[PDB]
Amino acid sequence: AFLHVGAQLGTELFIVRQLLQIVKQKTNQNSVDTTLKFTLSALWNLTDESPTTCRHFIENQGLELFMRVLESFPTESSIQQKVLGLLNNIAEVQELHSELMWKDFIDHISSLLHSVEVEVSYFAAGIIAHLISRGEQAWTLSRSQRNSLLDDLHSAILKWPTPEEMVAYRSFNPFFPLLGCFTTPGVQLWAVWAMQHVCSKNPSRYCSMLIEEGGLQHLYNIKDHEHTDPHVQQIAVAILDSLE
Amino acid sequence: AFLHVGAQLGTELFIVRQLLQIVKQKTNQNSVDTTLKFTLSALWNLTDESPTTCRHFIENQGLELFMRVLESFPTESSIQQKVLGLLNNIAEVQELHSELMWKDFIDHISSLLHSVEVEVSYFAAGIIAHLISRGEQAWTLSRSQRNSLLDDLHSAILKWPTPECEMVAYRSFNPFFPLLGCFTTPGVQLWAVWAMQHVCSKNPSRYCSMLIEEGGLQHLYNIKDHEHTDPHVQQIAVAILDSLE
Repeated sequence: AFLHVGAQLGTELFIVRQLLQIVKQKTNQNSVDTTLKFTLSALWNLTDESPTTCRHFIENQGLELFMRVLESFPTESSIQQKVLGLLNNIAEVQELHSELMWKDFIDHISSLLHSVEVEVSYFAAGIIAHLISRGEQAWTLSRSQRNSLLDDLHSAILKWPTPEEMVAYRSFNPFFPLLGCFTTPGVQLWAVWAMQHVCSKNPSRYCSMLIEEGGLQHLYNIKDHEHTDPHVQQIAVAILDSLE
Repeated sequence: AFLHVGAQLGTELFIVRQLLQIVKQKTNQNSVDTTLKFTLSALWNLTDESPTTCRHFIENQGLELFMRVLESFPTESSIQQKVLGLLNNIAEVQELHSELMWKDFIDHISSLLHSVEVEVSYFAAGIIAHLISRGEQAWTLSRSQRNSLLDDLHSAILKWPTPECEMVAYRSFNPFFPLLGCFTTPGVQLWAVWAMQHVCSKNPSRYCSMLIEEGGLQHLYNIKDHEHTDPHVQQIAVAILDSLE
């Protein structure tokens, strides 16, 4: 039995709010312990593929909280990894785009994009890639930082070493729009790089998911677009032969 | 995205643990408040249709804490309802039957069967019915208490008024089906039929098609024609029936 019809959504939003309260406590106590880490995990997991949870996170000031956990633990890469990963889930949500065009937010993650901890930088790139993908007038912040950041995104991915599981997906669908941003080649480079990674270390799961969800057509579409960035085109042909 | 493949149940259980911590901090503060009531609803729904969460609850000192919650809030009817509804979910899981063979627990439940609030005693009766439905042999506690509790379960169901709103939700009637066959234990069949009639009449659009799809018509018809059956269980059975037939 349960409380009433529909009570499940109410208690998921309640759980989100209590987890955020724990995060706030821990940050206040400067206490990097196992339950803070598990709270960041649980939050990150609940935002997975749930626009509703991501909306709630925002509405309970979670973005300001996570800016503060980033400022209070600048040496804890596992922590920033969970923080930015959840924020990557949020940047995946189109109606939430305006919420992230905060100056201190974008500044902090443009800082973290240049970490050499790929575990950390991958999700900062995710955030920036999704954001820039929304187009020009959608960008309500400094036009010059948009133009800077897309180049830096491209450059920082190129420096990535091949990691030793950074991330897991149930679907590639949030990637496919990125794959078509020829105007902005770092967005694609992040997408194809992410795909190459997850396909390369758990192919049984991920190559299948990719094919079933119609990825081949998109990759291959980059292929015959004769005027694409050569870094992107190279990664995409690697991914294609992986299947083909 | 998420952390690694198949990493969701570690977080579910971490959540049950943290909700229990909230319960014990609110209890020590003697602080009936909206956070505590939300926390008890969250625990209730999480145990819904999942013997793993029930097990993790009992594993993390869940039911001693719920005992103390009952004891610290003797008049709070909504608290008691949420406590007892979780405990009813736990009473449905057969592997976990042994861990509810506890005098203090059974005493708490038998008392709350006589609440003047049917929202409370309904779940007390659910716990009692699932518990005594499992045969005399699985009752590691007293048999005198068992007999007296069947007599009281039956008598109390008949004192119940029609509730105002729907008191509870169910995704499935399957837990009830085994109780309807317990012809030897009329109170258990009585609770099961009363609960079906209640949800069916409060919310027929939801529960009538559900009850017909999961094969309830047959358990009900079996009650209808079985030669020796309790009158009241039979009355409620054919009422449920002719509200379709």
